Amino acid sequence: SLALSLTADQMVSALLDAEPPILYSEYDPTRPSMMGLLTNLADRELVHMINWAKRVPGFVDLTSHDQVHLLECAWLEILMIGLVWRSMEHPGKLLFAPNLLLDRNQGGMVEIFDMLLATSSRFRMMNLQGEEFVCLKSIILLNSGKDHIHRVLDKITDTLIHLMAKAGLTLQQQHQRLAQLLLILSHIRHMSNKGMEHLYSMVPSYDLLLEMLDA
Amino acid sequence: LALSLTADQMVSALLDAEPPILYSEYDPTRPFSEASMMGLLTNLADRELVHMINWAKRVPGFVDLTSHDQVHLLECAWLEILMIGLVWRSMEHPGKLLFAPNLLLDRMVEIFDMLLATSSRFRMMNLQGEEFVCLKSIILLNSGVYTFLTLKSLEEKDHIHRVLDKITDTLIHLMAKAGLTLQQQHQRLAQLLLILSHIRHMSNKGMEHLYSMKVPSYDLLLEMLDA
Ligand SMILES: CN(C)CCOc1ccc(C2=C(c3ccc(O)cc3)[C@@H]3C[C@@H](S(=O)(=O)Oc4ccc(Br)cc4)[C@H]2O3)cc1
Ligand SMILES: CN(C)CCOc1ccc(C2=C(c3ccc(O)cc3)[C@@H]3C[C@@H](S(=O)(=O)Oc4ccc(Br)cc4)[C@H]2O3)cc1
Repeated sequence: SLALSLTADQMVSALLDAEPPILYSEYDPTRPSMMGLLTNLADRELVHMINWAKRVPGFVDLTSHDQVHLLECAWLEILMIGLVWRSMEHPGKLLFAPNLLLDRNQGGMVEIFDMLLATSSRFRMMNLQGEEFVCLKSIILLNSGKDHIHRVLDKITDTLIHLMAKAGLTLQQQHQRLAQLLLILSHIRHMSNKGMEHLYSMVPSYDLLLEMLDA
Repeated sequence: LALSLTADQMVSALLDAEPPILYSEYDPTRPFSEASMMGLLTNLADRELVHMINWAKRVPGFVDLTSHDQVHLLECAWLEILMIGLVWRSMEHPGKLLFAPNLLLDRMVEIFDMLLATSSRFRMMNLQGEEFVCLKSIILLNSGVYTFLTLKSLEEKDHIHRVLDKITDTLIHLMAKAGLTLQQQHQRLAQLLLILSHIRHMSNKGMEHLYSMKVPSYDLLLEMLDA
């Protein structure tokens, strides 16, 4: 409701404020296992994601059932785009955590690793902005999982275009960049799908996410 | 040169390059079994793949790439391309999937529903044929582009993004010609491209269940391109 009256600037500021912190993996630096560190990290990241999602404009207007469905579909995509975003300044490496920086040598699992690296390289080449990044995350949340959702998605599109226009991009450059960003989301969906496979080759259930949202 | 075309030239090229609608095996044993229907769909897809290569080679910019890169794009995109074609054919048939004119099926059920929802989505958006062929070309060029390598490889990936930008210009031009406002233009462009992520999802789920007891090799795709 109120999310549909939000301006582009208000949408950006809201998403920037809802942004989760960068968490550390739990290991002792005084000491001389990887999948355990990632699992522990992803579990703590999940808690912050639920609170982030609740602060995404229009999301709370949805029924509790629809909120869970979106999170169930998007959670791995959200984690992955976050990883890719914070790894953007580290070519050839993935920054899972500030104290957990890995290259493909240490790295299902190499296939996904390379796809993650390629996305990070793509973001860096496009000079993806933080304001654009938070918009993409919100898009992933709302799109991966109907009328209200699509109105909000149109708002985020307006927000992206407004950001580009403010940055001095021409009208042609605006829709081109918009297209480039949204097409990357297809690769992110692909990575998540491949990712789920290897997670069933050893995940928050519907009830788990419902209980977290209620809290 | 694909980058020299105009929006109208691009549309005309894509429309002319459209593959034919094929028929599945005539008069199969009905009712179907799980095996017999998969046999029909497999035979149909195999014959469709032939015309897809012919189509792909006529997509502006595609033949400019090395044969190796062309195969890689097809490897990543072929199922997506088959599925969006299916979704397009099924638009005027609510609740049904038109795999072929002689194979219209109503309500692997999960993928069926995802395909129905995508078809209804295209129907609700009033997707145009001109828009459709643009989206299909985008899939071909984009689905495998994020997995390239040298200076030559840098030029290859760079060339693809330019053609992709060109198709974006073409989609926008179609929308502006239709009379849509600039706001409606950016919004509709976004809606169409977000659907491509769903098509990716259905393709991945499709690949999964295909490996589940039920894919064209590099050598096959390469040979057909050379043929
Ligand atoms: C109860 N549940 C919530 C438990 C979930 O536990 C999990 C959940 C996710 C993960 C993984 C990753 C991940 C975790 C947090 C994050 O901020 C970014 C990425 C990356 C992607 C996937 S993958 O396993 O799907 O892909 C990769 C595999 C190996 C490597 Br190296 C890189 C990626 C795997 O590595 C690991 C354990
Ligand atoms: C290249 N060759 C070596 C191998 C090709 O073999 C294949 C290739 C494709 C297919 C399938 C489909 C398909 C075929 C042609 C087409 O124009 C559109 C879709 C649909 C989607 C998938 S699915 O089996 O993954 O999804 C569905 C399942 C059931 C139903 Br009903 C509908 C979809 C399956 O049914 C089956 C066998």
